[PDB]
Amino acid sequence: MKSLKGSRTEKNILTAFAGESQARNRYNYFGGQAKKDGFVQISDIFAETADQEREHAKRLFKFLEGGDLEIVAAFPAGIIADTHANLIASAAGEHHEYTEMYPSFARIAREEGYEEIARVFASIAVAEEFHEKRFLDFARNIKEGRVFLREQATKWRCRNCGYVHEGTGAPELCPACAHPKAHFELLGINW
Amino acid sequence: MKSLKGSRTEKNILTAFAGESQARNRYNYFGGQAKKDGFVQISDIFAETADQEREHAKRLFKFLEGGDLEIVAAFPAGIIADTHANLIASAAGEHHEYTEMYPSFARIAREEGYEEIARVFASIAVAEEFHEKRFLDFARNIKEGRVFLREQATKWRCRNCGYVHEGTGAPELCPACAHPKAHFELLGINW
Ligand SMILES: [Fe+3]
Ligand SMILES: [Fe+3]
Ligand SMILES: [Fe+3]
Ligand SMILES: [Fe+3]
Ligand SMILES: [Zn+2]
Ligand SMILES: [Zn+2]
Repeated sequence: MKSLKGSRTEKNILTAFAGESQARNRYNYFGGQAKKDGFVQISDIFAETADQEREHAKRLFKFLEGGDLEIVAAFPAGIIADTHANLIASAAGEHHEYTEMYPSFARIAREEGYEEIARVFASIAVAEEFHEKRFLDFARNIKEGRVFLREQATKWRCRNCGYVHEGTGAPELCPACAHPKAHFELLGINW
Repeated sequence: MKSLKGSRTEKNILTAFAGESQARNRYNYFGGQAKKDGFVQISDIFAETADQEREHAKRLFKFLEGGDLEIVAAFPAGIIADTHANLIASAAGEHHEYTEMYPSFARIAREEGYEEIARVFASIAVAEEFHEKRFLDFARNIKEGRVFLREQATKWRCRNCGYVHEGTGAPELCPACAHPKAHFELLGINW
C-alpha cells in the first residue's frame, strides 16, 4: 500500500462509504416503521444494523486521504413500506453487496497493491452475510405468523422489563410492566 | 383495591421504588466499569438491566396517589469494584429481592385487598430471577477464563460491526472494524 489517490480502489472506497451511509439511514427508518408495526425486537435489530453500518463506513472513510471525488453508482430510490417488505428489500441489498460488490472491490484493491483494504472489504462482506440472514428469518416468521406464537410452549422475554413468560405465545400484555405483546421476544442465552 | 393511602402496601411500594431507583444507578455505574475492564457485552447487559429497573420502578410509582411518605430501609452503601465483584454484589441483591422482599410485599398487598399490585410484585420477582441468573453466568465465565475463549471452535460476533469469526477464542482485533477483542460475544440466535 502506497497512496490511494487516483487509484480505482479510491473510488471504490468512496462508493461503498456512500452506499453504507445511506444504508444506515434506511435501516434507521425501517426500525421506526417496525416499531409502528408492533415488532419491537425487529425495531431494535434495524437500529443495531444501522449502527454497525456506521462502523463499516467509518473504517472505510478513514482510508481516504483526499479531496472531492466524483462517483457513478446506483442506489435504491425509496422506499419505506410495511415491515415484511422492509426486511426483504434490506436483505436483497445486503445480498448484492456480499455476493457482488465487495468481492470485486476486494479483488481490485488486491490487484492494485492494497491487500489490507482488500481484507477489510472481505471482512465486511462476512458481516453483511449475517445481516441478511437475520433479516430473512425475521421476514419468514412474519410471513408464517410465528413472531409471537410458537408450536410448543417456550419462554418469551419482555424487552421492556425482563419479565419471563412460559407459553407457546407471548402474553397480550406484560404482567410486570403492562406493555403489550410487541415487546416480547424468544428468550435467548449467548454466554 | 381501594385507596393505598395509609396502608402498609403504600410504604412497601415506595420502598421498592426506592431500592429499584438506586439499582438503576448502580447497574449504570457497573456498566461503565465493565466497559473499562474490557467486557463490552457485559457492559451492555448492566445498561439493559438498568433500563429494565427503570421500568419496574415506573409501574410501581404509578400506583402512588400520595404526598410525602417516610420509610425505614437498608441499602448497599457502595461500592464499585472490579467487574466480577460487581456481578456478584448485583446477583446477591437480586437474590434477596425475589426470594425475600417481593414475596412478602406481594403477600401483604394481597392480604390488604390489593391483589393486582400483588400480581405486579410477583411478576417483577420473576424478572429479577432471570437478572440474577444472567449475572451469575457472566461472573462464572469471568472466573473460569471463558469470556473470550471456548473449548471447541464456535462463532464469535463483533458487537461493534457484526463481523462473525469461527474459532475457539475471539480475535485480538476485529478484522472488519479493528476494534479489540472486548467487543466480541458468542454469536446468538433468538428468533
Ligand atoms: Fe449490512
Ligand atoms: Fe414487561
Ligand atoms: Fe433486577
Ligand atoms: Fe468489528
Ligand atoms: Zn455494512
Ligand atoms: Zn427490578
